[PDB]
Amino acid sequence: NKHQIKQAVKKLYDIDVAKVNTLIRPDGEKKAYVRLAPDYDALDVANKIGII
Amino acid sequence: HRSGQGAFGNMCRGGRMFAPTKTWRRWHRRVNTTQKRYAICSALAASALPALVMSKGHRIEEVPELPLVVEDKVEGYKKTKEAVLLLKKLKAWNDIKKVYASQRMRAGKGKMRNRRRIQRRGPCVIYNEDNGIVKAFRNIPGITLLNVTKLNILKLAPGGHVGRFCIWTESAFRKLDDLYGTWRKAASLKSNYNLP
Amino acid sequence: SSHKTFRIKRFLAKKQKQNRPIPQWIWMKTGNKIRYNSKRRHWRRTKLGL
Amino acid sequence: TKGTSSFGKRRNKTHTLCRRCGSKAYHLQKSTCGKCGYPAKRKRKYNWSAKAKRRNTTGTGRMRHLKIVYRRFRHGFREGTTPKPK
Amino acid sequence: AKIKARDLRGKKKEELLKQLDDLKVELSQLRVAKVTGGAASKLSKIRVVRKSIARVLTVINQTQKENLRKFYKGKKYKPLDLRPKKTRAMRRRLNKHEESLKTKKQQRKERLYPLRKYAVKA
RNA sequence: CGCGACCUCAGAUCAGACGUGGCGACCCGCUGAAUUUAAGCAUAUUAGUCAGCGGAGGAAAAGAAACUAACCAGGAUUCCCUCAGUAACGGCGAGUGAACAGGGAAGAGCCCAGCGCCGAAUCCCCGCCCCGCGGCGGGGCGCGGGAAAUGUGGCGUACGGAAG
RNA sequence: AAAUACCGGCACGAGACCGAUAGUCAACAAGUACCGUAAGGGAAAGUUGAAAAGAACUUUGAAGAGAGAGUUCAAGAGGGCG
RNA sequence: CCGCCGCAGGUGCAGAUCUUGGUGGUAGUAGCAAAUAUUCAAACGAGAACUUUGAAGGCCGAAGUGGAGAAGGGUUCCAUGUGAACAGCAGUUGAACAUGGGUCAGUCGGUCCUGAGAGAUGGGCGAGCGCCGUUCCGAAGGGACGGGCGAUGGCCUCCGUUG
RNA sequence: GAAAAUCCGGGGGAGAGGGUGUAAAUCUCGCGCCGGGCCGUACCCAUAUCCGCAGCAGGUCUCCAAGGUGAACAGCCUCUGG
RNA sequence: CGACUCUUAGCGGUGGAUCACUCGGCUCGUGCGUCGAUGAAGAACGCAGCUAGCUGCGAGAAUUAAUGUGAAUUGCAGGUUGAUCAUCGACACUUCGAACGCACUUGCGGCCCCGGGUUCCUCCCGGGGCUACGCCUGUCUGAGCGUCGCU
Repeated sequence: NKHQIKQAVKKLYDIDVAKVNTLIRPDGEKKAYVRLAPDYDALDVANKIGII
Repeated sequence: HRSGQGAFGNMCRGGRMFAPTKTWRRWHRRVNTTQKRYAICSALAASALPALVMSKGHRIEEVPELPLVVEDKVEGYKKTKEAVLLLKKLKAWNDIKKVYASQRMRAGKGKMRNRRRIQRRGPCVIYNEDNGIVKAFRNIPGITLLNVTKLNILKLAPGGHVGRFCIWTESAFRKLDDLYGTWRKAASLKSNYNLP
Repeated sequence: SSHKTFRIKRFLAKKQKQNRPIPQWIWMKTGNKIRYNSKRRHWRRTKLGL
Repeated sequence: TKGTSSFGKRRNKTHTLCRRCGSKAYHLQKSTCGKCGYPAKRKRKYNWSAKAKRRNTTGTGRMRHLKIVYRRFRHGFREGTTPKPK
Repeated sequence: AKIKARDLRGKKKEELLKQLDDLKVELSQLRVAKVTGGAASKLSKIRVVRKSIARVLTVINQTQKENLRKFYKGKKYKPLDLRPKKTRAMRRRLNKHEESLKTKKQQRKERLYPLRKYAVKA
């Protein structure tokens, strides 16, 4: 659910989520556009999860 | 590809064959007991004759007597080195040596149907009682053992040709006279049988 | 159509991921007999069922 | 106009994917699988189609339970015992 | 870290779950490393973490059921998981006891007329 | 009017079990054609066969005479050889078609109801203790419950049986 | 119970059987591809060499394709190639 | 792999509008003729009648060759590379091929409702899988306002969840 | 010349509320606080993404609809777009 | 002289016959004779560092534990206190399916119990367990101007 993602992203990455938007891809896997609450820089936490 | 080809017919690709071979073919031909006996009486008879055994193809030029009857010490044997040395001294070994020369490849589809190797029929050793003669002789190529009370027509005259080189034992050779009888005395080990 | 069911969209999702060529390290194997992908499924030619 | 033109009007499906047998033979108006008969408790199989049976019998699928029953038979369906350790 | 099953079965209920929630975090870092493009040294490790999750969860799930079929051992009604699975027909059989029940009339026939070891002369 | 019995049909996410579907060569129960044959064809034949439907099992079904017989008699069932392409059936046309005896493979027998006798002497289940079994069984211990006189259990079944 | 049946199932052993248009429809990614709305219909397709040693290098060409060189008993075996 | 002696057969092909596969002559032939049309320079590039850009000339002419959808398709979308095959000339182009990318909803739909209809149960039928039937031969309601007897949470306060 | 979900107004008046107050029960009035899951969403939609074996002159449900001539959504010509 | 055409041969093509091979069939024989509400057969969809299919397996997903075995796996990387293989007894086993809460949309619940939103507090959120039909034994609860009974 959008609820299950929010409580996962909150617990995995010590952050909070403003809203979640979910689409299922043509590939069959689900993609989640996890809009963070604006008291967190997504670029500074994208570096924390370890993407570059 | 198959859409509109042709299925039913002996000539059609895919298809069945003409008159498909059935398993209720009469595979087995039964022979009369009297006729069966008068194959073995004739087969043993040609075995004694020297000319027929050489015409059959056996190297018996140097064999002692041509009903090669040996002692009952031969039925006590348990090793092939004992069985070899006997066939050297009876001078039957040149026939075993001939079987080794005849060990070659089969020609045809038999080689992919568990009939790979073909060799020649060597001397036939007929014994009364087994105390190891079969163990001692079975490993030598060409030699087929026989019990005297159970003599086979497929083994005494292989191919349908008569005069396979028979090596007898002492006790084996005397029991013949009672198995098939003589002409004044009927068989005692057969319920009703005279020689033809 | 645009209006899909989750079962049909899952069916189409599988038939996309099956419609890719062979990896070119598969033909360098020992007991290798595969030249190309025989079950490749074009969208003009073969119409996927349904 | 019974052939080439009449083919054009084909844009609404009778059958869909049946959810027992997976075949595209589940009629939508009759609501019954023309392959297996889904609403029927019993699997639709007929002895006049020997070829149709060998398509969809115990040799077709995994036998993900029935393969281990063959493995578990030939020791006598033993349970609870483990072998002696190191 | 090489993780075996020998050295986990002596460990605690609270001990295993934290080691699982360490491997889940380690695998969470490797799945990212496949997508961020590089490190073949890391990509070959993701199997070693996937199978070591399977090792710890087995040792968790084994000690669950050892304790359960120890708990229900002497009990007469036990869960359908813990009851002996054979073939269905083999569960529907008569007991080891019920097959060995003779009627009173049949026990008398065994008693008064027991089957004798005999031999006859020629 | 109420209250207790019983009988009768109800309801339960009641305590605990059980059935369903598949496989389907073989097996049992039904249902059941027309090709074809008769140089036509309708009865027949194909054929109680295919298809259809149900139910199983490691085998199934059958089975201890309401039998064969007409002998100087045999003795459950099943299967093999033979009887026998016979007796018989049949537009007495095409075709169909057993059985007993005999020789073998195997071989094994049995239980009730009824009639009666013993104080229901019988059974299922729940609580605790105690062995104990991955076929839930064994021994206790309970003004613990229930089934059952509209009949449980022991003796006993046509080869007779029971009591003294 | 036993003697009895068993073209399905799980293991096996064998053959005067077939030898890739044969033998199962299927020796191979075969009940696969493909076809039909569906019931269902239903293929074709084995062989480099002992070992990839699968042709480095140089050269003409936009490349595909060649020319020398090389590997091998053999390219007169050059990756659908005995 | 074969000679001789026996043994056995799925044992000899020109035909069957035979079966399967292969290849010819016809033949570099028929053909590539529906809806008015192309032209000039330039660019990239080995390569241009066809690509792209510009300029010109035309067409569809709002019941369109336009801008959006429903069915159906299912990645055809988009970018970048490729020029073997395919696109019945060609190709630097493409819906081809090969690598990656792309569909974000309380408010738009589905979901909800019932329509014609479909279809369990009870009942009836049926050798049987089942069929009929849908209010009919049915003990077909598991809902709420009120009252003592009690358990409960908060200073059991008096109320919530209840029996 | 559709039914149902859903929604509302009324008629009754069983009840309920507090005893001059920090009034009560009560409000379809104004604001405040929290929440709204699941699935579909790309593109083509036809002289080339559909169905007629094909980029097949066939077939295939709609919406928007400029200027001139004219009775005109006719034909002819033009703008936007192609 | 020609070109062209025909015949024969050499070589080269087109083509895949022939022969030689055979981890496949076919047939007979033998021993066994085992599916499922403890979720079968069948189906769907996932699962590999690089993977489409085939095979294998099930969110522990080309496998886990134990056992035997004793150094590999291999297309390419990469990393004996047991590599890997077989064995398989322990554990685990997504969705549909007899298919089971009601529907087949993955659409709606009902009830009990946990954890967040908390500060059991009723909505909300997540988790967990029940929630099918037919039927046997007992159990509980009420039904009947059923047959009686006593007050």
